[PDB]
Amino acid sequence: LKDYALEKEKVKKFLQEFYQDDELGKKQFKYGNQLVRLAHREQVALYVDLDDVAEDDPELVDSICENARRYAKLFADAVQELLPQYKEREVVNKDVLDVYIEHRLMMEQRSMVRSPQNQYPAELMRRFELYFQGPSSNKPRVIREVRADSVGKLVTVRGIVTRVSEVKPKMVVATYTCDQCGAETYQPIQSPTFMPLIMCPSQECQTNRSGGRLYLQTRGSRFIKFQEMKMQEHSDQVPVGNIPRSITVLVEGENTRIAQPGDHVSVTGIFLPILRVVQGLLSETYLEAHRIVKMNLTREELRQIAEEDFYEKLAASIAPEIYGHEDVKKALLLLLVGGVDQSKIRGNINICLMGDPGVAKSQLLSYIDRLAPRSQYTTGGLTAAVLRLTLEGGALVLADQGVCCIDEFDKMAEADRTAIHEVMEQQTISIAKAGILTTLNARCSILAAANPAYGRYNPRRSLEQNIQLPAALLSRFDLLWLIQDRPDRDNDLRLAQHITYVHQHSRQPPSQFEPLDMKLMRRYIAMCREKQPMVPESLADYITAAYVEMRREAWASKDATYTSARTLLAILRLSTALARLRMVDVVEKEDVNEAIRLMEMSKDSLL
Amino acid sequence: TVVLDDVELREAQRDYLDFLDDEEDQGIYQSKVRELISDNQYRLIVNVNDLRRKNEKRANRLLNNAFEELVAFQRALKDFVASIDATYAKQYEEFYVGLEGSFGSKHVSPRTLTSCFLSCVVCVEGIVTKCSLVRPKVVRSVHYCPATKKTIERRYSDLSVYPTKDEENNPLETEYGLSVYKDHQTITIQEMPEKAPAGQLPRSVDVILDDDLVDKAKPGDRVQVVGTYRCLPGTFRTVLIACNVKQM
Amino acid sequence: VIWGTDVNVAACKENFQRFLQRFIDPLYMQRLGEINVIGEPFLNVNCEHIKSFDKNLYRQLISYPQEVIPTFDMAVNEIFFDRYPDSILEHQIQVRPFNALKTKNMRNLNPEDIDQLITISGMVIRTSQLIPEMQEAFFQCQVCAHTTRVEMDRGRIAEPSVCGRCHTTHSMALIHNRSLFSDKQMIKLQESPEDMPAGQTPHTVILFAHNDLVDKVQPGDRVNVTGIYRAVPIRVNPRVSNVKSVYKTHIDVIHYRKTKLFSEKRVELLKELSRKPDIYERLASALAPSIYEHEDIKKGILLQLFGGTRKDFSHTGRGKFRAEINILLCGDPGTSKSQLLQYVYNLVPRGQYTSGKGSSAVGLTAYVMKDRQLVLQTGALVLSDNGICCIDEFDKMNESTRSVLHEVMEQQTLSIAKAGIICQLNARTSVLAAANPIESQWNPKKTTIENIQLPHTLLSRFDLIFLMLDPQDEAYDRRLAHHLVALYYLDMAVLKDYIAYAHSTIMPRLSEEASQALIEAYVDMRKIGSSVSAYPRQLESLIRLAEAHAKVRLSNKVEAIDVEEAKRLHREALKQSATD
Amino acid sequence: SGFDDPGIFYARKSQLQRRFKEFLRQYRVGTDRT
Amino acid sequence: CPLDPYFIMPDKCKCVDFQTLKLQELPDAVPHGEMPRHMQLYCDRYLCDKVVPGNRVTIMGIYSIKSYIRVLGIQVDTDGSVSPQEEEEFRRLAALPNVYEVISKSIAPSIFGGTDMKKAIACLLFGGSRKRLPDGLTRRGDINLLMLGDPGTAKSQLLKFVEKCSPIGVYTSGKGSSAAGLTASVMRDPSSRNFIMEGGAMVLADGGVVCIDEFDKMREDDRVAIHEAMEQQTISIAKAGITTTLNSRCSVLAAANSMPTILSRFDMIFIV
Ligand SMILES: Nc1ncnc2c1ncn2[C@@H]1O[C@H](COP(=O)(O)OP(=O)(O)OP(=O)(O)O)[C@@H](O)[C@H]1O
Ligand SMILES: Nc1ncnc2c1ncn2[C@@H]1O[C@H](COP(=O)(O)OP(=O)(O)OP(=O)(O)O)[C@@H](O)[C@H]1O
Ligand SMILES: [Zn+2]
Ligand SMILES: [Zn+2]
Ligand SMILES: [Zn+2]
Repeated sequence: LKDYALEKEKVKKFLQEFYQDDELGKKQFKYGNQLVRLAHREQVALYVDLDDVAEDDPELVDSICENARRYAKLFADAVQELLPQYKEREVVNKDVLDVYIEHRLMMEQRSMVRSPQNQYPAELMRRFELYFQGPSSNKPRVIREVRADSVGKLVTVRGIVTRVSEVKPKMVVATYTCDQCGAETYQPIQSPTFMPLIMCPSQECQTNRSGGRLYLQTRGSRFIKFQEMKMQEHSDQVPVGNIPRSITVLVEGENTRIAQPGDHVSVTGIFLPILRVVQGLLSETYLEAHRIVKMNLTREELRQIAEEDFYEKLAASIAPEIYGHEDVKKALLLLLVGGVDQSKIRGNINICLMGDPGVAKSQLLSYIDRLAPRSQYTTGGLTAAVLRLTLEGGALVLADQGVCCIDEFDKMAEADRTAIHEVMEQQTISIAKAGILTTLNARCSILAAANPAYGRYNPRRSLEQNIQLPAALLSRFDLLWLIQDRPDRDNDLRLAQHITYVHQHSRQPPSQFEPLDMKLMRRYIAMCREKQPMVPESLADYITAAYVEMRREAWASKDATYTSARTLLAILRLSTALARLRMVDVVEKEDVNEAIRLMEMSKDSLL
Repeated sequence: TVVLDDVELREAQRDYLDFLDDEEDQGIYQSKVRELISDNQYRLIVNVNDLRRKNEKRANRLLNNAFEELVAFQRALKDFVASIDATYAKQYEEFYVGLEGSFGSKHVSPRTLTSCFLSCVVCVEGIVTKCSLVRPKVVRSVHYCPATKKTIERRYSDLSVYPTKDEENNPLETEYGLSVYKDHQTITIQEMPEKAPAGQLPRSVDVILDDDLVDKAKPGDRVQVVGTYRCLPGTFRTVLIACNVKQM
Repeated sequence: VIWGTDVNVAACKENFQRFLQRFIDPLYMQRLGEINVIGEPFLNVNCEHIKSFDKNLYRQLISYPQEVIPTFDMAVNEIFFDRYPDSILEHQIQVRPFNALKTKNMRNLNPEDIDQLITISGMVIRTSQLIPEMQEAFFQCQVCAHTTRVEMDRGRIAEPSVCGRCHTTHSMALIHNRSLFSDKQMIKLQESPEDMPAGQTPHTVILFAHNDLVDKVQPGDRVNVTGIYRAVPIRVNPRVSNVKSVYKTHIDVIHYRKTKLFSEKRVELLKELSRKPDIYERLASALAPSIYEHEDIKKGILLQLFGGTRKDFSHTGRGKFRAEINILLCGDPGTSKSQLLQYVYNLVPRGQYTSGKGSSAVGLTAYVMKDRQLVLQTGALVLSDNGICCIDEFDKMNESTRSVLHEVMEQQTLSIAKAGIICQLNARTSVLAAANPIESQWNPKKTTIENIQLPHTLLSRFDLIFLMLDPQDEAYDRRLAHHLVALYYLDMAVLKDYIAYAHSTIMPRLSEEASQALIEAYVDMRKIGSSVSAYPRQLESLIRLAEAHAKVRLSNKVEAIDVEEAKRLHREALKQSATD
Repeated sequence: SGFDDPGIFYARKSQLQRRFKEFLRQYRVGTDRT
Repeated sequence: CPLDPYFIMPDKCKCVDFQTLKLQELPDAVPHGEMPRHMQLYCDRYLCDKVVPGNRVTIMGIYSIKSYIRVLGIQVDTDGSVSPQEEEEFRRLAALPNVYEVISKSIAPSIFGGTDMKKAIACLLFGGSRKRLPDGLTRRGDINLLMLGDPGTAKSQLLKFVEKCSPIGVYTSGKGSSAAGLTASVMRDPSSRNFIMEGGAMVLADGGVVCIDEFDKMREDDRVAIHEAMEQQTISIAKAGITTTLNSRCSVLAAANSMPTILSRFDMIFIV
């Protein structure tokens, strides 16, 4: 329906004649200058903005998007054609490949019509990589939305890298030499596997019939960097009833090494099939990578924020169906906002929950995971692994400054207990399947949940007498809250009344402040992440005064209450977290006092 | 296995229409087809050298490649006639192209018409000796199937063979009016007897005429024919398909 | 030139032969005499010499190493046929170039460098037996015993499938021992971890010593390997000829270099600040700035960083001396012990971090494991053969582990009876052990053995036992908090270079001042203990500490101040551990 | 992605062809005078 | 890949000109009293069509078997084609005054009943002169004799003798039964179903002598052709308008017993 030669000239015109006013309004042929760099071997990857083509030909952009692979080859060959024009210098023969290319060109020039076979592949006249970048108009597409309809097209998506293979050299063009005629033979490769050539199709051996047997030559052949990865749907993309879905992505050439597992990246590239036969052939799909980017209200809303009971109202909104435990609900809110990480400081707020089974514990985590903008749920895989040959990140990695809710925490494997210890220590996960301590940046807050063994908690039995965890690890947690099934006939009756209402209404009883929509909550959280409140040194005097006071109480306590500098630092995290809730960039004495109150209540929970 | 677009044929078909689009230029070919419309014939005559002037490359392609290039040209002709008049174009199933002018090496004689010119246009000159009767030749036979209430076609073109039963073995009754037939005649040319060495054997070349070209020749006529020299299915008999005949 | 290259056989050989005879630091012709006298026909070359002599030939060399090296051999052999024209050698001279391109970030390697010579620094992790690789297979007919051979059929061996004498069907079976073989020891080596910028994913590569340079390097050796980068296909199945489009890449080693510092400014700068009178105090306080109110502990670990001078007691028949210092920090949980180990391990070069539990990922031991090559996986102690192993929770350890720690502390080596054979893996590490009191806190009036429950022998092997406790002093809590909140809102690099240079260059030797001072200190301690008295192990600790303290001052000789401070810290450790 | 096949690109008979080629074009007849 | 059947596509099937010929051993080179052999000649490119039957030629080609020759070069005896001792004897022979009588007597002593017919046969063998007129036309140098009368007389032996004596002596009959016969013939070879031109005895004996038994019994088409043949030494075969002409400059010795218009054109005649 359209002559590619005609399209070839338009892009060549566009490349040679598109410019944009650079810094200080410098009229510059952006691609032309890159072409000058390319001819000098100063560039290899040539990323192409499609919006520049949209600047003068949006019709061409849609045609490009309608079949991205075709226009990629057109753009590549156009660059191959225009390179001698922008060539001005003969740079040094970078690597064997340039001089081998030059030697190949010399022999070709030493040759007049020529058969199509007796000519070098265009993909061997390379060492410039070409890619596109998706237009701003074409919005990023959810993975689940991308289906067989959109194959053969360029699209932009966003997700989380579950895993990346190591960089390896993928062959581009196999090169061989005839046994007898000594002629060079080429073989571009498309599929991930192929059969090596045997007999040379060169004219001389063809005529001579001398049994010229091709033998491959790695120096002759051309390779490219190549790694394999599987992105995953972002948490927000997946509805609550669904689960994330993976997409294999093939990164190659310069694009490699640009991502790690857990990176919330955005990829633009071509969605194409790979054949690793009922009513047609069935074939696995993948997304050939082109560009990779590692990503990061109304006035009445502000009036609501100005309310002194705002954070209290927000706390009530955290699992309102869960009657009681409002102080805990506040503590969960602090975890969701987290700290500041001023400079660094460990802004993560790891909270551990212990108590008898049947106390909303499991249900609380689920609400937090639903509320959390990015989260993981596990029971105890958790840590990374080296599958057989790819780094597969565990749910701890997939948190990545989200929250890794961990039910059944007491029954975790002791190896994992050591692993999370490192996470709370350095916010990193070191794993060695083959004795190779590969370290991954597992920044995240850990929300643990456990129960005492042998049924309900026994106050007569000390802490860690009813629970089988290292007491040191419990100290690592920013907060540790205990829940006890005290039979309180009135309060138990109040809970029973709450349950019956829910049965008779499928809703909690009408609270003082109604719970808010989770989206609104997350918007407030995102606004809170914007803030990084500071600690004035005047507050330090009162903070230290409070700290030594409670430390004295610990010395007074017959049982050591885990008071240490860890306890002070956690109090700092809570106070600045409260300052984020206030939308005030200075921590208040009120914020400090409330954090101490929660600290005291957590200690009082140990009663 | 169904062709979608031919860029070369697209361009070639376009270029012929551009060549036939003789309006800004001297208007000779526009006047010709207008005369062709008035005269009711369906075979334009064309000087090859003017085509060389407007496009040497296309003219070279035409002489070297006959069957494909003419088909594009006929397409351009039919559209061009449709442009000037749709209904007159619709009267005729097809239109034809007549070549003329100087043919440099392709202008040969039956003695010199070697096999090297196969699938090349040739402008033969000689004397007609054998003539065959006019016969109507079917090209597009149209059939109706009352069992299936279905109408089918079958072209023959260059290509028991006559279809009479549905694949379900239902009877097929032909549709004579719908089908396409064309008069068809065969003649034989020889070198002019005065300029013909006695030592050499006779070199007689067959010729195929169709449509209005059928009766434009008799035995003992000194005629120049321009056509496409083609083999035949089987050591293969070889014949010349006339594109235009003129009696010098 | 050979196709696709700029390589002339004669000119490259002549230029190389010119480089051999003509050189400015001529040493090549001298070691040729060493090879002629010794008869070892391998003439190793620093490629940087070729770079200095001729960068183009060096560039030409690296571009086509497999092709240029035979020219280099022909150059040297004819030189050997010129210099010492008559001699006897089991094979003519070879060359093993090295030290050419320090693109040693193996994590940063590209397909552009395929079949290009490179050198990289790394620690060999796993090795294997030399693979007997077939190169010519003798064959014998089952029917008529037809003797025949097939020679180097491109890795695989082409089966005859038909006899040659009786010409029956496939009856010629290979004869194994009659076949020809070569040695190819496979070696798996890890990228030098200190050299890596991030270290988030340490890199490993396979290496091969083909018929030469085989078994010369054992596991754990941090060396520079020089050889040709190489990549090959892998068949999708052994039976089918299809291959992957990706090539697994390895190295065919050519030379192993077993392994000045910085520039003049740094040696000038560290020597300048070494002259400061309070460099010992400043360096101690500068060490681990996030710590507060800890100076005796900082000084002791600082002396462990510098360590005592290496001492060769081979002539005395006394065995190797524990030149390294081992310090056990015992204190209540939450007293910054873990931070101290992490800070030192992060700061220290070629050090290791582990925990007393067997659940530690690295593992403090070495042992065999099958893929199914029963190959030895090393341990952190063996890995830190010259570095420092920061061991956390040393109190919580297995008795089998505790026996190993006693052995290496007694010997600075580890004996492992792998399969049946025994290997003594040297471990001259500095052990920074950290232990916590049993129960919630340290019970006062209970000895370290009571409150940590370890053998008296093993804990006695620790030259220093630093006891730290969190006092119940609200003023200390107040000052500590103000220090922390102050931190809430000298760089390590200069200190690291100071210690490395002191290790590299300065080797303190005893002075009779130090000798008499140490003897006076011990007998005074003996007299104090005459009424846990003094022991000659305490003298050895005082000996080692004075060496370290002298090394701190860069005096290059042990002075009385080294003895005096060493005795002071030794008494401080006694005072910290004093109980009676 | 395997859906397209790239085309392979690139006594002694060619020596004999060269011998004819040099013979036909380079064969000289006559003499210096002629 | 349908199985063995395949469809040829004539559009791309390039071809070249094609022609088959039959070459016979020379009458000089055949052994005495033996039939000359025949060989198929294959000429395809410009080499093809350069020749017509009846030309004395020398070919260069490739011996081949399916049994035939693939031709690669042709030389045609456009004009011309001897020890000094043989000449000297011939010079001596002409020096003999009675060479006429020696030739006349010496030719046919085996047969009996010859008187001055021997002399006529001699002069026929020498033949006259194939003169070129000043106008450029040519006159038949041949001389033709007719023998009429007794078949009992052994003139067949005389025909057998003289044809053996002649440098190019072809002996056949008016009922010779050859497909060409005495003169040319165009016939569709049904094996290939294509017209194959074939030369007759007259054209075969070009420049020589033809002995014709039962000359009265010539074929009808042969009777037509012999008119121009004796009168012009040329067989003209017509294909509609163009008519090829084959050269037969051969003397004719005819035998018969009892068409009459041809007898006017004979140079000489005698009764048995
Ligand atoms: N304080 C509470 N307020 C409201 N509902 C509660 C409360 N405690 C428990 N429930 C209800 O208890 C029901 C069943 O127990 P639940 O799922 O909370 O157990 P759990 O605490 O997660 O136990 P475990 O950790 O032992 O599995 C849940 O449907 C939850 O609604
Ligand atoms: N004297 C001190 N000076 C400075 N910081 C201190 C001091 N004592 C404790 N801290 C701080 O207290 C926290 C102790 O954390 P860390 O995990 O290192 O303790 P630890 O005593 O080694 O613990 P454990 O024995 O339980 O593993 C760190 O913030 C450390 O900085
Ligand atoms: Zn070949
Ligand atoms: Zn045998
Ligand atoms: Zn088929």
